Amino acid sequence: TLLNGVAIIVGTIIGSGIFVTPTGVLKEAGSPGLALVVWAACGVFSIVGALCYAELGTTISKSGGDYAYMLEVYGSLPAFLKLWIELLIIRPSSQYIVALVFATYLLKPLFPTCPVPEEAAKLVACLCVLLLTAVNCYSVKAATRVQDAFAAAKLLALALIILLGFVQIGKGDVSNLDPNFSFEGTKLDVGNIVLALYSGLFAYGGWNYLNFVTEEMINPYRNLPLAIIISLPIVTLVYVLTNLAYFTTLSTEQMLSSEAVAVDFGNYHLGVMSWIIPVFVGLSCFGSVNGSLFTSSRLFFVGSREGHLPSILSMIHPQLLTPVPSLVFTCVMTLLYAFSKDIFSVINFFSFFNWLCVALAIIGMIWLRHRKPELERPIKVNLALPVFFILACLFLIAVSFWKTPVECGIGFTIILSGLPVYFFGVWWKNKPKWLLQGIFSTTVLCQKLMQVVPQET
Amino acid sequence: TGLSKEELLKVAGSPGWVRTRWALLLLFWLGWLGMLAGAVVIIVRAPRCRELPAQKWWHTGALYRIGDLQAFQGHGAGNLAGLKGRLDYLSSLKVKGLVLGPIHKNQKDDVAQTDLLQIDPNFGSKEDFDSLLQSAKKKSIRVILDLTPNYRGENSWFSTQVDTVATKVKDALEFWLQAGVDGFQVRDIENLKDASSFLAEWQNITKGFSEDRLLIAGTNSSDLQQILSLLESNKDLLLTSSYLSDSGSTGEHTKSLVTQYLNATGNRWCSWSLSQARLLTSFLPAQLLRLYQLMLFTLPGTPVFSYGDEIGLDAAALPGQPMEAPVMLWDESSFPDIPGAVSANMTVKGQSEDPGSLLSLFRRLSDQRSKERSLLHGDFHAFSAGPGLFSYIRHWDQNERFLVVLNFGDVGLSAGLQASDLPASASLPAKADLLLSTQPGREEGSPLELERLKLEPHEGLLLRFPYAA
Ligand SMILES: CCCCCCCCCCCCCCCCCC(=O)OC[C@H](COP(=O)(O)O)OC(=O)CCCCCCCCCCCCCCCCC
Ligand SMILES: CCCCCCCCCCCCCCCCCC(=O)OC[C@H](COP(=O)(O)O)OC(=O)CCCCCCCCCCCCCCCCC
Ligand SMILES: *[C@@H]1O[C@H](CO)[C@@H](O[C@@H]2O[C@H](CO)[C@@H](O)[C@H](O)[C@H]2NC(C)=O)[C@H](O)[C@H]1NC(C)=O
Ligand SMILES: *[C@@H]1O[C@H](CO)[C@@H](O[C@@H]2O[C@H](CO)[C@@H](O)[C@H](O)[C@H]2NC(C)=O)[C@H](O)[C@H]1NC(C)=O
Ligand SMILES: *[C@@H]1O[C@H](CO)[C@@H](O[C@@H]2O[C@H](CO)[C@@H](O)[C@H](O)[C@H]2NC(C)=O)[C@H](O)[C@H]1NC(C)=O
Ligand SMILES: *[C@@H]1O[C@H](CO)[C@@H](O[C@@H]2O[C@H](CO)[C@@H](O)[C@H](O)[C@H]2NC(C)=O)[C@H](O)[C@H]1NC(C)=O
Ligand SMILES: N[C@@]1(C(=O)O)C[C@@H]2CC[C@H]1C2
Repeated sequence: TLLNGVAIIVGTIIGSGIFVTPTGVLKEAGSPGLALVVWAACGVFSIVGALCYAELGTTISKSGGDYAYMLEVYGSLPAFLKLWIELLIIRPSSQYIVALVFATYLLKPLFPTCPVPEEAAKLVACLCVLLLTAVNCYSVKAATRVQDAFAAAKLLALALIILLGFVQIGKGDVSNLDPNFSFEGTKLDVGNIVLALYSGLFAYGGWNYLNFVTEEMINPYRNLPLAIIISLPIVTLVYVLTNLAYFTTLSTEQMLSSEAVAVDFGNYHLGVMSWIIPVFVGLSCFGSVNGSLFTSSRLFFVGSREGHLPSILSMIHPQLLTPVPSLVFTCVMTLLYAFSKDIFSVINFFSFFNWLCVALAIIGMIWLRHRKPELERPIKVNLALPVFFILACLFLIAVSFWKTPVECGIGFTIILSGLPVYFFGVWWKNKPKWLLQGIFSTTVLCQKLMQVVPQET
Repeated sequence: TGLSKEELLKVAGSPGWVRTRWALLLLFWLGWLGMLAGAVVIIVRAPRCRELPAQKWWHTGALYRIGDLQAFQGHGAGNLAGLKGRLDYLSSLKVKGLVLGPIHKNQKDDVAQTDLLQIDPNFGSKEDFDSLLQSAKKKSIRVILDLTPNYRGENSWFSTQVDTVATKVKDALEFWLQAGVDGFQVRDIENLKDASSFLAEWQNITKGFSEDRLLIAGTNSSDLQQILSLLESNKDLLLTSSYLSDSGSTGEHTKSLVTQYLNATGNRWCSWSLSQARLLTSFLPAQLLRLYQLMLFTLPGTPVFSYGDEIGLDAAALPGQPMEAPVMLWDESSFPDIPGAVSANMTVKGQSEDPGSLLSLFRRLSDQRSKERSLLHGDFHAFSAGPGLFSYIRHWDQNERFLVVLNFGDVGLSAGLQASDLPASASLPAKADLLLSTQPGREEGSPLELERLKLEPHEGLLLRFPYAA
């Protein structure tokens, strides 16, 4: 029933954000006492958010979440606007970061105490990606089994760190660090606090673009939000107990210094230390890049059938179906983030436009309650509970103008370049007839190049 | 739809497009191995990591000589139980140890009626002493006992026969280490007959019970050859002296003191302190106290301080007081003898709030001392500079390098920093960041420029610059 329903809700989350972010929230909050409050504010803020997409997902329910709900409210250039953002800002940078953490957990155990050269942690993040689409361009029945082993190694490394952290208090020096030094301090409340939350919410990502599928398989009709309060603080509990395993065994200086917080915890406890902590976490990050390529197929089928996304995208190979021109376009836009500089410059660049698009769908959810009632909502949320989300959410956007507009500036350049190609894409008067031959010339060229046939029609 | 279809496509795509799709795919996997083996080259050409040199606890921070307990707390609470309440202050200073004592029983000047096992009941009991260790070790502040036998008279080592004096010390090492102390300190071993022999035994007793236990020895000497004779067979012995007690006040002379002390020992672990018991103010004017401090915190070794050397405790600025043991000035009610003799910028409580005060300089260095992996165990290279300058660089492998420039002269000078001998890893940039300055009146963070660098009379600088090439 729901006992098998909770476990797949936990499976979407707890990817690889937990193996990066404790050096990021500890960097921007000073104290390890205040940095644990950030992991408690994120768990609550995801309860509020995922409970609305429990509601908003079940009203409309066409296919292709966060974009059809954008379509059914806006249905114009704002729907293509969110497809333009997510294809070029959110989904590539959500995959380059997880590909980068895979590289640093191979090279940091080899050194073990030096900064890994940046020009060699990028060319392993490309081999983590360019090999992994070539699996997914081959058969999915291999590719779903490979991912099935990568939720075991993820959950085994987490449960190891808890018992390795719990015994450290019990053995000797109970509350060995016990620091709450900047509990009154290092809290600018409009600067360093919010950038602790952009990172602390990266480790909870995934509650939105995958939580639709849980409902229709168990046919609970309305029993799903009963699971979403049981499931998600249990996940928040797990993110708490690793931070206690980091804070008691390590110090507040080692966590600021290292690219890899997990291997310093791995060095303290034992001497094997090369078969355990980088292996069982190097398999965690290698599944989330793999788990982010199944979902890239499902999105282009939605966008192409409405008229956006030129039809070379979303076409399947005959033998061993695997949307080749879909998957090429994901990995090409992921590799162009190898021209970046540092991870937490990209997490602050990811999470700006992420929490913008999530706030737009819920405003669209709430303007669909002012206008157009009686659409037979099957879930009743409180009148201010999504409003309680939104004014909390729009706080994070506007305060990221006073703090670092170097990333938000150029990100508005790329979304105001999607408009230009909107008016050439779907507004366009089809008169000149060279390009309507030229599009058909290019489309048959790429189909002859990649051997792809259209969707069954 | 701009679709070219599925059944009609199979006729068009077959002819020679089988070969150029079989061969286009081969350039992928030959382009993948050119990125696989193109990333194995960079990891092999990448140099090494320098391993960490097995630091003990007395390598990672200062020490704090507490001589007279009755004058550290004051009148009324001059005891061991009153010491248990001050540890929340000492942890703010981030000292890693306390030289405590001597607290044993000395009647006066008697070999017969001086015992090293029994403490003086002016202080307390062993149950006060066992509580003191267990309370301090909760905070990771280690306790070192002072075992100088005759700590009340002229000769500290009892000018009569000497082996029974040594036999007491031979046995008290065995006893107190059972109680749980983490090291010992004897002083004034210029009044010890065959002094360099008994330490190597007492080193071996201290190493004969553990290896996180140290021994500190004091002397009044300032001669180099007298010191190195005591360090001949001994190597893991900390030796405080008066090697820097001579005034000099010229940078090229202090450079001649320190570099010769390092070159004679080679590279071993020193212990930088001006004196074995006395304060910094006893040898210095009050405008040089902010200047020896930084040097003490940057030179390779364990700095050892006496109490009140962080607040500039001078005994001569407060009459009606014992020079050997001054009165700690916590606040305005710390000197009950004369009312109104203490100003507001002369106390612990008054200097605990000013960001410019001398105690505020101490917590900024003792923070950066036991956290920067350069300053803990970095190699050391001083280099030539102007006439009144002492300049040097501390650097570990790829961590944040440092640069200290000191002005022992009363003329506003320029830098004139030319390296010309520093290695490839320690080559200097032109622009370099600032961390702090001794005299206030700088932009603490503005990246300074070394060729356009001037100094004020008696002002020192702690720059830092990251690893680059
Ligand atoms: C990078 C991945 C390559 C492998 C996959 C091939 C994909 C090819 C297309 C890539 C871009 C796909 C998104 C295009 C934006 C959406 C447009 C849309 O929705 O139209 C629907 C529209 C309808 O298609 P239908 O449904 O098939 O009729 O399709 C088109 O209009 C195709 C238009 C192609 C050109 C787009 C505009 C480009 C303007 C700037 C051109 C600059 C060229 C470079 C200049 C020289 C530089 C050196
Ligand atoms: C920094 C860049 C270096 C690394 C990336 C290099 C770029 C290579 C392409 C991007 C990533 C490729 C991933 C590998 C995919 C192959 C997986 C596989 O084995 O499938 C078998 C798949 C099916 O086998 P078949 O039975 O032989 O058809 O083989 C292919 O279809 C060929 C795949 C190779 C395509 C590489 C070049 C693509 C040409 C794009 C031309 C676009 C022009 C028009 C649009 C332009 C708009 C601006
Ligand atoms: C202790 O120091 C002595 C020399 O100063 C080292 O050799 C010992 O010498 C004494 C002579 O008084 C002998 O009784 C010991 O048996 C010697 N120790 C041996 C042979 O191990 C000695 O190496 C030092 N102790 C340690 C632990 O290094
Ligand atoms: C250490 O302090 C003493 C105390 O003044 C210095 O003087 C010695 O004093 C003792 C007796 O008090 C005499 O027997 C010595 O002859 C004195 N030394 C000299 C050189 O005359 C002693 O010099 C100081 N030690 C050093 C190395 O300077
Ligand atoms: C001080 O360090 C220098 C190396 O920088 C060495 O001094 C050499 O000593 C020998 C013998 O006295 C001379 O022939 C050389 O010319 C000296 N070289 C220099 C550069 O001064 C030596 O390692 C140290 N000095 C001593 C006395 O050990
Ligand atoms: C506390 O600070 C004040 C202000 O800096 C000091 O007052 C000056 O001290 C210097 C040297 O002691 C004198 O030359 C000046 O004449 C003093 N100025 C005034 C207006 O009195 C004061 O001395 C400091 N306290 C102590 C104990 O040094
Ligand atoms: N939502 C993520 C997952 O693990 O699925 C994706 C990115 C990396 C970690 C979190 C953000």
